[PDB]
Order: sequence, then C-alpha cells, then structure tokens
Amino acid sequence: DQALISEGKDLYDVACITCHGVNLQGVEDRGPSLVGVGEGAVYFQVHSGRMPILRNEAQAERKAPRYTEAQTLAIAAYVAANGGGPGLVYNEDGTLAMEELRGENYDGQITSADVARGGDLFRLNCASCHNFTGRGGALSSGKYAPNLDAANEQEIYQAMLTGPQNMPKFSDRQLSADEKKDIIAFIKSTKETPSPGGYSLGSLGPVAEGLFMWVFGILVLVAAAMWIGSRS
Amino acid sequence: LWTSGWTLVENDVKVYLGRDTAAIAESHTDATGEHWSTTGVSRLVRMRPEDLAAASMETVFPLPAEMVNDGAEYDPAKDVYEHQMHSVHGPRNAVMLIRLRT
Amino acid sequence: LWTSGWTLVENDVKVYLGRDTAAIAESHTDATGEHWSTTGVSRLVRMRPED
Amino acid sequence: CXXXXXXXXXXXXXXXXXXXXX
Amino acid sequence: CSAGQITQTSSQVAAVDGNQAGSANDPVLVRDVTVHLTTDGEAGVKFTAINQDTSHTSHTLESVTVDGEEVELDDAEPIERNCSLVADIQSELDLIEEPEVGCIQHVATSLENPGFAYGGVVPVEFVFDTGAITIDATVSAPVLESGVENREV
Ligand code: HEC
Ligand code: HEC
Repeated sequence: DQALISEGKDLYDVACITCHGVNLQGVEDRGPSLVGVGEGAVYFQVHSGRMPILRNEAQAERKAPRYTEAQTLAIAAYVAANGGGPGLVYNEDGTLAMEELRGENYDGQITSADVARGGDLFRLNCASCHNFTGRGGALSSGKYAPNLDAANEQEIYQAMLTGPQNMPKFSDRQLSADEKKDIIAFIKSTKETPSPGGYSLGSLGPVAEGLFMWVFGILVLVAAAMWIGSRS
Repeated sequence: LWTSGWTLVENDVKVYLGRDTAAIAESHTDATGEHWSTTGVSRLVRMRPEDLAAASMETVFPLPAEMVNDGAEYDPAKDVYEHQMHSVHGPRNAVMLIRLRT
Repeated sequence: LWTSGWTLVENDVKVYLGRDTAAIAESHTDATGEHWSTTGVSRLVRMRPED
Repeated sequence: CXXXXXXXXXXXXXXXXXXXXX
Repeated sequence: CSAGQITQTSSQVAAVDGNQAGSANDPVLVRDVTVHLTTDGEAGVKFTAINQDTSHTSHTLESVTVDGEEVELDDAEPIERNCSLVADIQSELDLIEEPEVGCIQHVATSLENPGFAYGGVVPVEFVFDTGAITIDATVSAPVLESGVENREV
C-alpha cells in the first residue's frame, strides 16, 4: 500500500533518524544502514521492543515495545521500499502467521514427530550459543544469547531469518521452511510443557541443583540436627 | 590421533561437505506390526556454495561420494543412514563452515 | 502366552513355511573401509511340497 | 613457548574465483 | 566498561549480503551491493545509490560494470538531494513498490552471466557523471520467499 509507507516514514522521521540517517544509509558510530535488511528485520527489531537503541553498550536489550503491530508494519513497509530483503511469513489469507509455524505437520497441536527432529536441529548448532531448552547463555564480553520464552513464533522465524546482533543469520537455503517450523515446534513445546517430576529449577542444570542442596538442602538438616542435639 | 574422516581425501576419495538434516527414522505399520524403516532417509545431504548467507555458520561432516543419497540420483530404496551416522559421530569429523561478510 | 506369530493367519495375513538357509552377512570393501551388509541376503526362504 | 609453528601471512592476497563451466 | 568509546553495538554493520562505500564526507554512497544470480541463470546487480552532499549538485549514474561487461539500466533520472536509486533484477523488484512520499527511484538491472561463482567476489564499478566508485561485491542468490521453501531430498 501507499498510505502504509506514507505514515510509516513519519514514525521513522521522528524516531529512527539520528542513527540510520535520512535515506537509511547509517551514521558513522550510531547505527547501521537499513538498506536491504528487509520487512522481516524491521518487524523483529521494532515489535520485540529492541529498537530504538537508547544507549551504546555490549548488547542491545529487549524491552517494552514502543510501537504497536500496525505501526511496526508501516515502518517495515517504508524500510522495505528502500531495497527489500527477507519478508514476513504469511498463511492462507492476508495475516501474520503465529500458531501456524508450530510444526510442518501442525494442525491443532504439536506432533511428537516434529519435536524429535526440531530438537536435534535446535541442538545441532543452535543448542550451544543459547542453552539446552533455550534458557540463555553467556558470550564474549557483556554479550549473551537471551532466554527464548518472550518471543512469539513469527519473532523466532524472523530472528533466524535475519540474524541480529551476534546471532548468525540463517537463510532459507541453509535451514528450510520445514526445518525452521520444526525448530519452532521444539522451542514452543519445551517452554510450555511442565516438568514430569518436580519443580524444574529454571532448567539451568547442575549449577542450580547444587545451589538448592549445598546451601539450602543441608541447612534444613543442620536445623534438624541442632534441634535433636545440644549446644554444649 | 593423526587421522579423522577427512584423511580419506588423501587416498583419492571425493568427500563432500555434508550438512546434517537431523532426519529421524520413519514409522511404517502395515499388517505385520510397526517398524521404523530408516531406508530412503539421508541425514547428511550435499550443500551448494549459494546455500549460505553472509555472516553465517554451518556444521559440516565428511560425506564421501559413496554414501551420498540425494540430488538427481536419489534412490528411494537405498540405505545409507548408518554410514552417515558413522560420519557424524566421528570424534574429529565436525567442521564449521563460515561464510564471512564481503 | 496365547500367541505364536502363526496367529497372523487369523488376521488375513498369508504366512508361508520358511526354510532357514542360515545365510550370514556379506563383507564389502570400498573406498570407505569394509562393512557387513545384509541387503540381498534372505534368511528365510519359501519352500515347495517337492522339496 | 610463544608459538609452535604458526606464523602470519607471507603476503596479502586477492583473487576472483569465477568458477565457470557454461 | 563495555559502554566506552569502542562499543560492540556502534561498530556493527548492516548484517546483509554485500558491502558499501563512503561514510560521512562523500557525495555519493552505495549500499547493499551484490551481484545477484538466480538459480536458473538470471543475473543482475543490487545496490542503492544515495546522493548526500552539502553542495547540492547532479550525480547521475552513467554506467555499471561488474567485471568486463556493462549492465542494462533503465534510464534513471539524476539523484537529487535527499534522494535514492534502488536497483535490482526486475523479478525481485516487483515485490516492492515505489513510494510517492520521498524521492526514491526503482531501477531494474541485467547481465550476461559470463561465469560468476556463488561465494566469489567481483569488482563492481559505478561510473557517474562526476567520479567512479569501485567496490568488491559478493555473488549470491536472491532471498527466497520466506516460509514456503522445503527440501527436495
Ligand atoms: C537456532 C534454532 C536459534 C534459535 C531458535 C535462536 N537463536 Fe539466537 N541470538 C543470539 C544473540 C546474541 C541474539 C541477540 C538478538 C537481539 O536481541 O538483537 C539472539 C537472538 C535470538 C532471539 C530473539 C530474542 C527474543 O525474542 O527473545 C531468539 C528467539 C533466538 N535468538 C533463538 C545468539 C545466537 C547464536 C550465537 C551467539 C546462534 C548460533 C543463535 N543465536 C541461533 C538461534
Ligand atoms: C542509537 C539509536 C538508534 C535508534 C534511535 C534506532 N536504531 Fe536501529 N540500530 C541501532 C544500532 C546501534 C544497531 C546495531 C545492531 C543492534 O544492536 O541490534 C541497530 C540495528 C537495527 C536493525 C538491524 C539491522 C541489521 O540486520 O543489522 C534494524 C532493522 C533497525 N536497527 C531498525 C530501526 C528502526 C525501525 C528504528 C525505529 C525508531 C530504529 N532502528 C532506531 C541504533 C538505533
């Protein structure tokens, strides 16, 4: 549409201006060129609340979104008019796919055969930078791979499609549509499934199970020993 | 400790760069119970120099030309899964292929 | 304890009488070492009433 | 101690691949 | 401490395929420059020429030469102040629309495909009315329709 670009550049001209310049060419040490990033990179950065940057540091943070859905799409439309790259994934009718990228053979619930394959893909070269169940991990110097709980499925797709920050970029040629959908299936299944037995201590692993016991577990038993025995 | 699966290059084998498609065994139940076929399934597949965007990384494994089961000559009755899983399970076989920005 | 693999006959499956040929795996040496394959080999074979 | 046998580049390089077969 | 003069966010680049030329005190910029080559042997150049110069002049582009042969432009008007020239192959240019709000010009390009290798680098050269910009650009396939592309296997 035309009005979309029209009112999508107004929001750009009063926000994304100091960094990125007038013609999306970038500023020296403020922000990169938005030329060729695509309609899918603006969606991920703006909707997820990442953009705009407030201060330069090791790594930009996810925060409260500044713009709504419609405003995000207008800015995306304006940006993509300056030479477009990856676009948003749609479904049947004109609409953003959300609960459709929950597996290749997804109908109304996640197929157990999709999480199996998605799990190995998400662990082939994606379970390292982050965590096992995407709980987050550390990086070089003040950077990190964030916890995956806060992202919707469109954000996941657009995250891998146009690798932001240090996150490597995964094109369709590398990880096909089906593979990406399987990865989303695994991500959304491990998040939304309670632990079969116990209170999963943030799923961090041996470091969280050892703090619960070595600092809190032993203290209760000491208190029991202090109750039975004497102080003299 | 001198050798890995890539040493096959020295003795006139053509090894490709095999990308892991993480393919699993497929269930096929028909009249004699249920069986996991894993035939016609290839977990390592050949990759092209356009399949990777700038500033990306992909783990590749030494896939010799003998155990390739994709492309124009895909045979849906050829079983190569166990050999490709031997390749992927080599202690020193994994190689990360990085396409750098220009 | 009720079923014996011959029970497949009751499920409209055509079960033969399989003679055991005691066939073993075949060794195959290639550019990629030696491996044992059991592709062409049939352990059980159909039998005739003149055999 | 500092480095075994790894040394820097001999001379800076550039090329064009242009791998063609029509 | 990570928010010093050298940070890990300020120094970041476009995270796309193909580099750029000129930063601050340059009249003409080129952004996101590659040699696109479709799977089925259709070639062209992607770039974006921004005319940002204090002394507003006329910076019309005469020709583009990838390695040895020129490129078929589409009689683009000269780039004025706060303008742009977005160019790509026609097939990948039908996906986006010309704005009427600013001043952005969409142009299609084409080549002969002499024998460019995916992953290789070639010295693209732009010749304007005044000056030439030479940059090495990668050869890559255009971005796929996102979310529809499965495997043959
Ligand atoms: C492969 C299957 C994956 C998946 C599912 C995810 N990543 Fe990463 N990632 C990394 C860094 C440093 C970032 C910062 C991005 C930014 O905020 O600008 C990311 C980004 C994400 C997101 C978005 C965050 C959110 O919405 O919560 C998601 C959902 C995500 N990733 C999951 C780190 C890496 C990395 C190396 C450092 C690799 C490889 C990956 N990520 C790949 C994947
Ligand atoms: C300092 C202010 C700053 C503002 C304001 C700002 N940006 Fe950015 N932007 C950056 C920096 C720095 C990066 C570097 C990458 C990163 O940290 O994510 C960036 C990266 C991006 C990217 C990722 C491009 C890529 O693939 O490399 C997009 C898209 C983007 N910005 C769009 C926007 C949009 C839309 C707005 C709308 C207001 C905006 N920006 C406002 C500084 C800013």
